[PDB]
Amino acid sequence: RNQQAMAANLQARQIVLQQSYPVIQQVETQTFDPANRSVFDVTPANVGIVKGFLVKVTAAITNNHATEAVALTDFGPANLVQRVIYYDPDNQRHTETSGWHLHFVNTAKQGAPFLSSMVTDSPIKYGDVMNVIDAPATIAAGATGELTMYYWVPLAYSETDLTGAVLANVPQSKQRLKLEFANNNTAFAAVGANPLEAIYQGAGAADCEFEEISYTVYQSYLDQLPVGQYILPLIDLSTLYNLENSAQAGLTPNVDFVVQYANLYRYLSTIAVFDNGGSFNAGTDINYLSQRTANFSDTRKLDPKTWAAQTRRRIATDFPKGVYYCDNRDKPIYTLQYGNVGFVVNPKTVNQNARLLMGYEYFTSRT
Amino acid sequence: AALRNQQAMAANLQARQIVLQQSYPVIQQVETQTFDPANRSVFDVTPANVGIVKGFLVKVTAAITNNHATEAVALTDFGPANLVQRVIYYDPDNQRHTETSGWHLHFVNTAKQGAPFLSSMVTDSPIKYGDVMNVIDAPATIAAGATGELTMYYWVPLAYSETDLTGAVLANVPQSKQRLKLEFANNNTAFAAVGANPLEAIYQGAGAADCEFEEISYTVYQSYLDQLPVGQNGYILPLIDLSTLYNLENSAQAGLTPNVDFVVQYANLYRYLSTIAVFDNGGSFNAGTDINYLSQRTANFSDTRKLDPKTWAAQTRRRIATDFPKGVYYCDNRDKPIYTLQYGNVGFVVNPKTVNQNARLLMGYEYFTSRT
Amino acid sequence: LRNQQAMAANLQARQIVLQQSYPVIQQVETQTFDPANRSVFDVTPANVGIVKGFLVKVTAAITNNHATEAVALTDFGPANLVQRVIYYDPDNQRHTETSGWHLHFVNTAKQGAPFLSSMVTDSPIKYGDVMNVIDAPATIAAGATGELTMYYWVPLAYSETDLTGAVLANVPQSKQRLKLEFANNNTAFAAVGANPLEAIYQGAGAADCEFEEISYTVYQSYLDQLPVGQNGYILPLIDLSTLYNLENSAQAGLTPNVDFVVQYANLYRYLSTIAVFDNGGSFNAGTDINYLSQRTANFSDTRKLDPKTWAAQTRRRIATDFPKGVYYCDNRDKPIYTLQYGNVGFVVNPKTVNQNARLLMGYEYFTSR
Repeated sequence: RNQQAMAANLQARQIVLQQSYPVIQQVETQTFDPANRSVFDVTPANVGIVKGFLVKVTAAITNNHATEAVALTDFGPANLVQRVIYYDPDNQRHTETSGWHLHFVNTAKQGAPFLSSMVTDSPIKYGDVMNVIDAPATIAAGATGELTMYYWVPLAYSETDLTGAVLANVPQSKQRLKLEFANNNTAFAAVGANPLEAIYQGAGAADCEFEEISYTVYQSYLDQLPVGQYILPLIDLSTLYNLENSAQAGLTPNVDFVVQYANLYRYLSTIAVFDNGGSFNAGTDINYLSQRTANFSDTRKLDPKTWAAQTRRRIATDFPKGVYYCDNRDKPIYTLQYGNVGFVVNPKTVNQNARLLMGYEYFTSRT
Repeated sequence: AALRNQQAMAANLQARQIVLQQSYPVIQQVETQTFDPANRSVFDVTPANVGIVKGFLVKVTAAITNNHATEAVALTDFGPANLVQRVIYYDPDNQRHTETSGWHLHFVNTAKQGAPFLSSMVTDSPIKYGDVMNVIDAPATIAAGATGELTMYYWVPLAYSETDLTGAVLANVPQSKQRLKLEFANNNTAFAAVGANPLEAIYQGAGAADCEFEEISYTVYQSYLDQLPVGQNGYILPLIDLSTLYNLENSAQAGLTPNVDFVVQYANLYRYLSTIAVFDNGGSFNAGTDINYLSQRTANFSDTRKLDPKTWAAQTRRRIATDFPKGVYYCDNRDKPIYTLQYGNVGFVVNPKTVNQNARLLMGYEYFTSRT
Repeated sequence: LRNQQAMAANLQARQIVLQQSYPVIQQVETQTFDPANRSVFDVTPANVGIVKGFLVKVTAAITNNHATEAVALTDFGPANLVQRVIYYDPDNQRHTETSGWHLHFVNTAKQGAPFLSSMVTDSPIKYGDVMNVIDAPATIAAGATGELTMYYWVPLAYSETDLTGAVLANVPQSKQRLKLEFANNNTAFAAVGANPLEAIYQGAGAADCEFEEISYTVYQSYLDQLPVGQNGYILPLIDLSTLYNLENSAQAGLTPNVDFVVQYANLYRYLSTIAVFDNGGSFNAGTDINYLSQRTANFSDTRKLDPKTWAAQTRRRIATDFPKGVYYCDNRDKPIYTLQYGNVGFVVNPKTVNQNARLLMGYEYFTSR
């Protein structure tokens, strides 16, 4: 009955991918000073099957301190967008997460730092030519820096898997893409302050100001949808593919800190950021990390370097200090199919105000 | 009866499979030569007529001396990719396949590899991997009185890939030779004076007038399939594969005006897999700053990807893991080739922000087409 | 064609197993020791489900107790922390038996990039070498102590999705044996002028370098909750009865400008070949070689190429070059099988041959038990 439903969906998906034509087009641009406004509600266009949004973000920042500079934080330009929230034409919320978490998922799905330029020995002048994602390492006292950042906000899982896409052929009922940008308070961290959400940190932080930020949203969708008597993958279009994040506190030295997957959700990936009191360490404050089921079954209890080794196989490098990734794409964590599962971190040292920022990528049935 | 087609397709696929399973791949040298570009620079190579030919790997080396008393020269953006100026291939029936510039062929080699062709990636590995063998290499500058050594490789494709033989050539034994023509760089194309257009040059600088090749040398390796499988009906072969042309060609168009859409029409018949547009802004090559946007559209005013230069570059970063050189723009249509007939006329669009004198768009295309 | 049945069946059982079992990676052993006391260890894997391989983590602290002279990493560096590996399955059949450097080069070939490396990019976001997964200081100055980390994957199964070579460790009696021979104070340090092939550091202070200590941790990767069907467990019988092994050998007798041929044996389906030209302790970037090739019985070469062009094919495989004097050959799609087409040999025609020259060969292959 469902075995048949599954097959029909996949076939409709296949026909839709074969007959419709992919389009990516600008839906809105705005230039502004976050000192004036930092939250914008973009109204996507209602056209065919929407797969996602590519959001271009640029900014000019000035360090007016008399003598001190500021330097990029570990997340840097990824913190230009503080949060993103999307609602479909039914006002059903899909993704709702931080710019840094969205960016880390973009990297994970690309298999390499998102839209980066790889360095090679080629004498031909390939390289960072176009500065697609870019930000100066430091901004000296009295200097102005230019930054460029891109985020892909997904609806559909991928280019070929339309699970999570949105049918937006629904006139009168619009979608909504909420972008909440960085501002002078969030973007600059004083020495000693927590740099988690900031773009720059340093002794010149107090006198740093955005001169402006601008964004351009491009909506990617499928046009010329195939018609029989309309071919649509009904499971695909009624599943939500979402990203979300949360914070957890309560870490104690040498004790297993467990974060339950309160599932029914099919978790494709998990990111755990160990914000150790504003301190971000390269695994030295952790004994091990693991994923486990009640049955004390640790399917992957690993020391930090070996955990990182698994990630190097996924994105060809390490995520920034204190950021840990876990891929469960092929076999998504689904609790009422494996029984309560949890993500575990056993800290070796815990600073005051220590916490785990959890980011999840998952599928779930709509309505 | 459009079944005849889907029938022929299935048989072509079937045979391609059998041919790939049964035959055995060989790569062998067909010719090597060292010469002085002052004496000659155009060569016609006669490949061996054996089995099904997939392509040619062309190794080129050169020694260049900057004889200037005081000034240096530095690599242009294309650099060693300009060691071969033009490449043209003719099959045993004398039908032309690829006919393009060395730089265009190279950018396509890169596009198809998914990274700068034959480059050595840099990593944190303590083990001594790296640029050990200098496969594609050229000194960044050649000082006054110094001699630099360069190495460049080009893959001239007949077959689309190692597993897709569309475009491959049966070097039967028509007693009709194939021909691979190579027009190399020479002392008049390789060196650009300051202020001169660097497009086709290898080095540019104040010492350019006194630069010369000591020698250029090339080696052509032919890649083919041997031991072709025979059945009852005789030799089993994907006749659609073998009767299709997979070619690269380039062209030039002028007439750009600031803020006006400059449209290059795609021709009919051809199924365009990729498009490269080089904005030679009168000898100036800029990192997108002289362009408003680029697009692909249908006369039906429908742009399927009208994008600002940075967002266009972002798409390319997804394909080759980096940016192509300044002023070089890439467009991948591999999954759904541009085909005017299944879509109506289509054109590649560039709306320039600034246009210098003698501005032009150099177009490079990868496409499939029927022998008839 | 009654074999198409068996194969068709094997492939189906493979998919069911992959689809139904759940992957586990777990520590089976950890140990710290002083190479001065012992350097050979026999690890005993857990006998659970289908075993795919072992991830071996190795850390070491090396002290250069020399008065004034430093030492610098050799081309292989930390890849020589493990000198050799040998694996015996529950039926006492050996699988891999090779050098640590050969195993490491195969790990790289299979990943398609230097194994567990961190690629450098222009990203402003701080990705990079954050965790030093495989790491070793370029030099250890007189009086200093350096910390190294190395990882090796010992394969049983060919890949995550191809279980050819995997081991059913339900077979209880007879434990499996994972034997590891580590570097020690005699193999890790080469004096200037000495052959650096097996060493980790080479230099004027080598004679006074020593291991402060070495430590290792073996993680076993396997499939659990095997699917049970009508007539019992659903298993890919062809996969589980095929051996996927890496092995090394050495050959000498090279003469300038003469083809040196190393014959491939029959029965084995060789997936890859690695040839290291240890030219009397000197390792050159192709300049001591005229060409390399793979040749058939009587016919000619199917790959006679100059060293740079040979290196070009490798660049398409691992996105970079292997260290000096190390040559790779991928035959994964059409394995070399002498039964398929007469004896085949690997050929190296050397340009210059030093005293004590030799080719150190490394092979990856499939064979039935």
